[PDB]
Amino acid sequence: RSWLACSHFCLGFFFFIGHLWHAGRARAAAAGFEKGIDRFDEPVLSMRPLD
Amino acid sequence: ALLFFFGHIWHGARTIFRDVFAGID
Amino acid sequence: RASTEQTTKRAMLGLLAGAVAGALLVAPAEAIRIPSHEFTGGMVK
Amino acid sequence: MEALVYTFLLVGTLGIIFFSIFFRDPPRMIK
Amino acid sequence: AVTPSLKNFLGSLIAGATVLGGIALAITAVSKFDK
Amino acid sequence: PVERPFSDILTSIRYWVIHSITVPALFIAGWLFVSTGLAYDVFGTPRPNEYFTEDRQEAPLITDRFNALEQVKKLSGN
Amino acid sequence: MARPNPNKQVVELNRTSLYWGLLLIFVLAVLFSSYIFN
Amino acid sequence: VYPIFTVRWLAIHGIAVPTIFFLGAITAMQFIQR
Amino acid sequence: MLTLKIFVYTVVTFFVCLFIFGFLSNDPARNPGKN
Amino acid sequence: TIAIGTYQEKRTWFDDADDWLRQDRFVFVGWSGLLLFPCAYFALGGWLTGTTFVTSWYTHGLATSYLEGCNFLTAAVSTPANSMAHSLLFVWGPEAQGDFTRWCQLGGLWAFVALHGAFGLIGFMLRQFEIARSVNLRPYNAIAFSAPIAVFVSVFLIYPLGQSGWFFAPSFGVAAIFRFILFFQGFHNWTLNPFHMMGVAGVLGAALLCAIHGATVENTLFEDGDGANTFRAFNPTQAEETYSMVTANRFWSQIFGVAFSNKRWLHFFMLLVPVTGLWMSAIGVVGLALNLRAYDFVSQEIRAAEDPEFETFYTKNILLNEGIRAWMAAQDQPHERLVFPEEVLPRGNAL
Amino acid sequence: DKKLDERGVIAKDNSGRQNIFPTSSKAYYSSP
Amino acid sequence: NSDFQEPGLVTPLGTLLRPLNSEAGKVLPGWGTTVLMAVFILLFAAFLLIILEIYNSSLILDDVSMSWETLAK
Amino acid sequence: AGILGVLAGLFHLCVRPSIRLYFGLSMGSIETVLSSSIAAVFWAAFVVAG
Amino acid sequence: GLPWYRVHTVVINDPGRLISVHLMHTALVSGWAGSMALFEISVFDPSDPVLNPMWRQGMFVLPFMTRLGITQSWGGWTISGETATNPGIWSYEGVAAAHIILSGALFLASVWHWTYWDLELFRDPRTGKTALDLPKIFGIHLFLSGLLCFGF
Amino acid sequence: EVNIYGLTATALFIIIPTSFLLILYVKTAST
Amino acid sequence: NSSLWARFCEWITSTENRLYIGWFGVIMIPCLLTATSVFIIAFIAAPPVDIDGIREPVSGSLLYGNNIITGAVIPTSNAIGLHFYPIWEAASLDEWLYNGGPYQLIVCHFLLGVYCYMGREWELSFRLGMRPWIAVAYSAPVAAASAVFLVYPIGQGSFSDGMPLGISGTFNFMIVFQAEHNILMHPFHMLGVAGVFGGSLFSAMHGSLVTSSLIRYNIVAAHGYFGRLIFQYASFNNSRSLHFFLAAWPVIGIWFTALGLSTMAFNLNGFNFNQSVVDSQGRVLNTWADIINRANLGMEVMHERNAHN
Ligand code: CLA
Ligand code: CLA
Ligand code: CLA
Ligand code: CLA
Ligand SMILES: C=Cc1c(C)c2cc3nc(c4c5[nH]c(cc6nc(cc1[nH]2)C(C)=C6CC)c(C)c5C(=O)[C@@H]4C(=O)OC)[C@@H](CCC(=O)OC/C=C(\C)CCC[C@H](C)CCC[C@H](C)CCCC(C)C)[C@@H]3C
Ligand SMILES: CC(C)=CCC/C(C)=C/CC/C(C)=C/CC/C(C)=C/CC/C(C)=C/CC/C(C)=C/CC/C(C)=C/CC/C(C)=C/CC/C(C)=C/CC1=CC(=O)C(C)=C(C)C1=O
Ligand SMILES: CCCCCCCCCCCCCCCC(=O)OC[C@H](COP(=O)(O)OC[C@@H](O)CO)OC(=O)CCCCCCCCCCCCCCC
Ligand SMILES: CC1=C(/C=C/C(C)=C/C=C/C(C)=C/C=C/C=C(C)/C=C/C=C(C)/C=C/C2=C(C)CCCC2(C)C)C(C)(C)CCC1
Ligand SMILES: CC1=C(/C=C/C(C)=C/C=C/C(C)=C/C=C/C=C(C)/C=C/C=C(C)/C=C/C2=C(C)CCCC2(C)C)C(C)(C)CCC1
Ligand SMILES: [Fe+2]
Repeated sequence: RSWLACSHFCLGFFFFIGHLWHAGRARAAAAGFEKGIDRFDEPVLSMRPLD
Repeated sequence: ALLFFFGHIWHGARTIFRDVFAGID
Repeated sequence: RASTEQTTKRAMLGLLAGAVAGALLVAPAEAIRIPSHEFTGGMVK
Repeated sequence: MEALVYTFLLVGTLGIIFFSIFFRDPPRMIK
Repeated sequence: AVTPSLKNFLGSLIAGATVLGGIALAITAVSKFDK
Repeated sequence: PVERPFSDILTSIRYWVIHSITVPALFIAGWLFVSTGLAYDVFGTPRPNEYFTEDRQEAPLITDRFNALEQVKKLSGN
Repeated sequence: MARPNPNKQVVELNRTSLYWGLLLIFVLAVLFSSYIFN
Repeated sequence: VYPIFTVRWLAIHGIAVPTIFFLGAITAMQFIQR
Repeated sequence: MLTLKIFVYTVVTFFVCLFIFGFLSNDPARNPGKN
Repeated sequence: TIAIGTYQEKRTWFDDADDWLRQDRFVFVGWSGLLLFPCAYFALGGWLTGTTFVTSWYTHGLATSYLEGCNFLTAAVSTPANSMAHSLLFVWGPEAQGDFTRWCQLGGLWAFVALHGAFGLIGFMLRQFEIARSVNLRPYNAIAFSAPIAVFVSVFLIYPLGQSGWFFAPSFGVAAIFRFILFFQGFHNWTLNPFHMMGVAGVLGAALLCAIHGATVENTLFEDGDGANTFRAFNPTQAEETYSMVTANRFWSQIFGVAFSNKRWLHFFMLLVPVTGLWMSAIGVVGLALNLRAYDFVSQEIRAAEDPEFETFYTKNILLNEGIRAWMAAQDQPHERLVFPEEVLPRGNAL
Repeated sequence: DKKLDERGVIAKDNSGRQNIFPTSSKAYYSSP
Repeated sequence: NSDFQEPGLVTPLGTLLRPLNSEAGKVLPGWGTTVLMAVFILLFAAFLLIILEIYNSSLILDDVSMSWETLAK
Repeated sequence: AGILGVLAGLFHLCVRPSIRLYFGLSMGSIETVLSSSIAAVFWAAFVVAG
Repeated sequence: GLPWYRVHTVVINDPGRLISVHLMHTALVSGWAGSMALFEISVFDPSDPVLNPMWRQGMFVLPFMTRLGITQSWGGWTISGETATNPGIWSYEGVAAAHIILSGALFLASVWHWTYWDLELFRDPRTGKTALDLPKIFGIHLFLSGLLCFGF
Repeated sequence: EVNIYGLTATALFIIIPTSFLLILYVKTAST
Repeated sequence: NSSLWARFCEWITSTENRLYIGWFGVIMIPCLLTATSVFIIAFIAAPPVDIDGIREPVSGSLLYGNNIITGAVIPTSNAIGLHFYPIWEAASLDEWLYNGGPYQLIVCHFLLGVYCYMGREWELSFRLGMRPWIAVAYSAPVAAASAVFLVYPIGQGSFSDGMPLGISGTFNFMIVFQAEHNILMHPFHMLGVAGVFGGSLFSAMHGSLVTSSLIRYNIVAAHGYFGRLIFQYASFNNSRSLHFFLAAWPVIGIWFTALGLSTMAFNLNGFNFNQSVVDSQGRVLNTWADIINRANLGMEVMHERNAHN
């Protein structure tokens, strides 16, 4: 029981981390900025300052 | 004594590297 | 009493150890050194 | 008396944190 | 009198002098060879 | 004058000829150093049947600085 | 009263430095008050 | 490119030779009935 | 205390429903990229 | 007048030696090398030899060696016996009398490794200075290393010097260092010292800064590469920085409340936190060297003694320290010749 | 920014902050 | 500036001590007397080692007893 | 020590530093003397504490 | 606009202000010595010299005065537990007062040297710029220190 | 009123640095 | 477009707020505010809590004779175990205080708040065009807190084994945990220590090199220093690979130490080398592991009460 519990808790934690990673990447890629900021139209530069 | 060891290190570094710290020739 | 009980495994392990060590020591040193030639070969100090 | 001193120190730290968050000097140096 | 510990300490001084001289001679010989 | 690359030595024949015959010598030297029991004598490590002496049945204690040599000689059983 | 000294600069402390100093002193007081009072 | 017995040679060997010797010693230690 | 339990349940349900309907209100379409 | 510049005189042996030392090869020797490479080398060698052949049977009553059947975690180079209070344990000294085997048995290998390692640390710091001077850079790495060298000096030389001898210095091993840690917890209440608290804050904050900076830099990168992998979209000869400082500043100003706006200040903060933490830890251990420990909280002790029906976590920690000391002293300090009967050993059910 | 002046003050050193450095005196042999 | 912004104040003690702070920057050619400095540094290191070992009981001499008991002479 | 000091002082009044030492230790700057003095008081502090 | 930690570097060139600053530091340390002497003398309890010595009462600067020959006091007592009849000029109180007077004199000298910072003594004859002949200054100071050590 | 000297130490340590920093900030802000 | 719901959504998701809220925000903010309010109130004026469930309360509030170092919020009574213990399920408010409910309240709300904080990090990164992997970096401290506060009590079987919300409480938790499981010899805690120390090392050294390089070159000039200082030429020549390594070292270390804590919760253990060296005749030769075991045994004997009235 100890072996099963430890192993599967570790696997579940790592797979939750994997969900975080892949969900973030998928949403970013769908948005169109999975490779980085454009450097020509930074969205931050198009916002009011002193957030 | 330990604090002054650190002080010695810092001041010796700022002596030997005077030109670099001052950004001159 | 303490004394080794294996007779001929020493040579068999030593041959493999030397053969592996030669390559494993030459290769990473090459990989690290080539950039050292590149850096100290015209833009140094 | 000690409890009052501890509470005052903690409240002061929280107030400093709040002021730093909200009343900071604007970062126009790079923005 | 020259106690054994004093003799050993003097021998240590001699040995350390020998080591420093060895390092100095090594650097001197190689530097002269290369320049 | 340029400190030859490692690739050149890797393909060299003299380097391999020397090392394939010299490295096993060192490995066998270490094996014999441990096997023949010279390590125990050189470094003073007691053998598994010498930890407890006939007269002593507990861990040794030096309890002496300027005569520590004789103390260790007696405690080790030599 | 002899001649103005050319080596006369002025210390300057922006707001971030003020906040850092206040936080440092207050946090050190928090850490060490229990020990000072025993 | 030709000369040997350089600083690199000494640096490599000083840490290589004892390493092989100690690996042999430890491998011998492994086979002790104790 | 039934009143406290009911109040806490109401608050939690309100917040959770707000959250769920927030992420259902076409979240992926509100980003600074155009795609 | 007869003026002069720099290097307008005849050459000397020093010039040839300096030219040879400061060449461009795989390993930069420099002058500091003459102090660093030998010393450090021996240190490592010592430790390895120490962890492979020699034994601590006659010093601690322990068996710590691969030849005696120990792991990598349990092997160590144990400190000399408490009888050799502060003797430097030269091979030629009055203790070893020139005998190498008895020198190893007496524990002199620990002193060998410690002293040669201290001088190796000095040589490494001088090497950092020399490299920085050779490449015309400010030597902040020298200060960043002034931190660990201070920690080492404190723990491994000032603590044993203030105590009864080298016996209580850390022994070079994994389980040995764990024993050192538990010994401090039991005997000094080192966790309750404000200076270890400052050091813990410094170290954990340094880890936090490292992680946050890496994540922020890797997640505000500029898209200057067609491929889906962003590592090849960069070369060392770039003009502009590879990450958007404005975006990172806004992100960490809207998530956390405050954010950096200056690369120099950010990286100097990263340099500053660990150095300050470790220096505070060093000061605390210097205090401990004289048994000036933060242990009492006298008011709590008085209140606990007055009425048994008053228990705080501090009192439980004090009881745990009592247990640690009582159950460890029997074997951790063999020179005391302590025989605690089971009756007097502290126990929880006796409270 | 160079020319730290005879007083050693540099308006913006490599750190970007004002600082003051000692004025090293050059060496001669005899002098007048 | 002219003469570093006009000459400084003159005092009798200033004129008396002026010679001691006039030849600033004067140096000898070559290495001068650095070898003597090295010799004296080595001798001083030996002296420090001797006293350290005497005070560390790593060098026992006949005359010295190295304990509080020497306070009774 | 006293006597030696005197003698040493005399030497340092009558013998100028070598140019190589003058530039190596930057004897023209007032900060090198500060570093050396900090080191000296550092050493004295350990000696007296011990 | 110097930072708070680079402030005193404003004295890194002109020797007169450096002398004034060093005089102020010397005055502060001497005043501390005198003040601690007075405080400990006020707190010291000399009745019992066997079971209540200096080191048991937390005295810090008193033992350093006693180590060199200061024993008596103007209160009539002695560090020995006996009683002093002619304490003389050199007692604990006398030493403390002397240190305080020296602190004040050094303070006045410091303010003077701060006011009259520009002195011809600090300008070398050639190049007419501020400079200190550090090797010769060190020679003079070492000569004086050795003389005082030998005298002591 | 317990540990009067401790209270005095804490008050001074909180006041003197705080007053110094505030005075410096006010002095520089006039620029 | 002008609907009230649309305006509320726009305000919640607006990037013009001084502090971004988002939907993770609307969830967390009440949670963390409740947690901090209850934590402050209990830390200042909470009555003693019966941690062990043997009618021997432990005081942890400032009013009840404590200071900042020794104060804490005591975990729930061992009698409750893992049972859900809100205010409305206790017989009376005094009993709720006595058993230790505020700890459960604070820990639950805090865990939810930190999870939603991890969510809103990603949410703002998405609304700003940033890449989304800062939540992955933050998952390490979140994982460690989750372990210490929820997974250890789950495996052990009671909330009384969770870390007290205090300083001396934290030290007591560590000492007991070492006594019971021998954490120091577990490889995962070793990896965590390596991660923390290496993160400190890399932060200090990266700061040193960058500060040195930054003049009035950021990677091509400083790399000459590091390439020869400790060898390793062309080890990290990219400003991107280096920063990814910085991000990866401590995060992985803390992930491993959190997993180790959870496994110890389900109680495998750290290593155990007790009596691992024996001479001929079978006598036991002590190693440093044996001394560590003696310290652990002393700690354990002090931790257990057994005799409880
Ligand atoms: C069925 C599940 C699944 C699937 C199909 C994928 C598929 C993919 N992933 Mg994802 N991923 C998953 C689970 C999954 N992953 C989980 C659970 C995690 C959390 C760790 C990740 C984390 C992750 C990252 C961070 C990245 C990917 C990437 C990728 C892509 C390339 C594969 C790769 O990494 O190269 C082959 C993989 C390797 C060479 C790595 C082998 C060495 C591993 C790390 C150690 C070996 C296992 C070890 C013994 C166990 C230690 C833990 C133990 C205690 C259990 C591919 C689309 C990469 C990509 O390009 O994204 C688009 C990328 O950057 N994934
Ligand atoms: C002989 C001793 C000596 C002397 C003359 C100097 C002189 C100097 N140092 Mg050095 N230093 C010393 C010892 C000394 N230092 C030691 C022991 C250390 C180790 C901690 C340092 C570390 C150090 C650093 C890191 C730096 C200097 C700098 C400076 C210059 C500006 C002074 C300053 O910091 O602003 C004035 C500072 C303040 C007004 C702040 C004071 C607040 C302190 C921290 C707390 C209060 C102290 C307390 C009242 C008195 C303590 C007494 C104790 C010493 C016994 C100046 C040339 C700076 C410089 O020019 O470099 C660019 C600089 O960056 N020093
Ligand atoms: C630069 C490299 C270096 C450095 C810094 C050290 C430093 C040290 N070693 Mg290591 N060692 C080295 C190289 C080095 N060693 C090498 C290459 C070897 C192999 C041969 C060793 C082998 C070794 C062993 C086996 C031992 C040490 C020990 C020591 C320590 C004692 C030092 C001592 O008393 O020596 C002597 C120091 C001097 C002689 C100082 C120089 C003084 C000169 C000679 C003055 C001469 C002037 C004049 C003629 C003297 C007049 C007096 C009288 C003759 C009239 C010290 C930490 C010992 C130790 O403490 O271990 C625990 C020890 O046991 N070392
Ligand atoms: C959250 C938990 C935590 C954390 C983060 C820390 C953090 C720290 N503790 Mg610990 N501690 C804790 C809990 C904790 N403590 C508890 C609960 C106890 C029980 C009381 C202790 C007991 C304790 C003791 C007893 C000591 C510390 C010390 C320290 C500091 C270590 C500094 C350092 O790197 O030294 C290690 C680094 C060095 C010694 C520098 C030497 C590095 C050399 C030059 C490298 C050698 C080259 C090498 C061969 C290269 C190989 C590399 C290879 C490994 C990859 C640091 C502030 C130590 C300290 O700093 O005190 C001053 C110390 O002595 N702590
Ligand atoms: C576990 C703690 C720890 C270790 C092991 C460590 C190790 C190292 N850091 C170095 C550097 C640094 N560390 C730095 C900051 C920090 N370093 C820290 C913590 C550590 N740093 C912390 C907390 C900080 C923040 C202040 C900086 C800023 C630097 C560097 O610049 C330098 C570097 O370039 O890193 C890449 C290297 C120094 C090489 C050396 O020893 O020179 C050669 C000298 C030698 C070998 C003599 C040492 C001999 C020792 C004392 C004797 C014992 C040796 C045995 C193997 C001991 C084994 C002990 C057992 C318990 C295993 C080395 C890789
Ligand atoms: C009733 C109540 C209130 C209860 C309270 C009870 C209680 C327990 C009180 C707490 C007591 C308390 C305060 C204890 C702590 C005391 C303590 C030990 C103090 C240590 C003090 C000290 C001097 C230590 C020395 C070491 C030291 C200096 C450590 C500093 C630690 C530190 C501040 C670390 C940094 C932390 C941090 C969160 C940094 C994040 C920075 C950040 C936002 C960067 C983001 C960022 C990254 C980029 O990469 C870029 C590019 C940009 C742009 C950018 O922005
Ligand atoms: C000249 C040295 C050449 C290298 C010798 C071999 C080195 C390897 C030694 C391995 C251990 C073997 C036992 C040797 C030890 C040994 O057998 O010593 C014995 C020797 C003489 O002692 P005796 O045996 O005569 O004493 C017997 C009785 O009379 C004792 O009371 O001691 C010495 O004279 C000093 C020797 C130093 C040898 C170490 C050399 C390094 C010295 C430190 C260098 C410092 C440099 C500082 C630079 C700043
Ligand atoms: C004697 C002596 C000396 C010297 C010494 C020396 C110098 C030494 C050296 C030494 C050395 C130099 C050693 C080395 C060693 C090494 C080793 C011992 C290694 C090991 C390794 C291992 C064990 C590995 C493992 C692994 C890997 C990494 C791969 C695969 C995986 C594994 C994990 C398996 C003198 C005379 C001065 C003095 C006295 C003492
Ligand atoms: C806290 C502490 C510290 C420090 C401290 C200090 C640094 C102090 C100082 C103090 C001081 C520094 C003091 C001083 C005092 C002074 C005085 C008290 C003076 C007086 C004077 C007078 C009284 C005068 C008078 C006069 C004059 C002016 C001259 C003329 C005549 C007459 C007489 C009028 C530390 C951090 C280490 C830590 C521990 C503790
Ligand atoms: Fe960076």
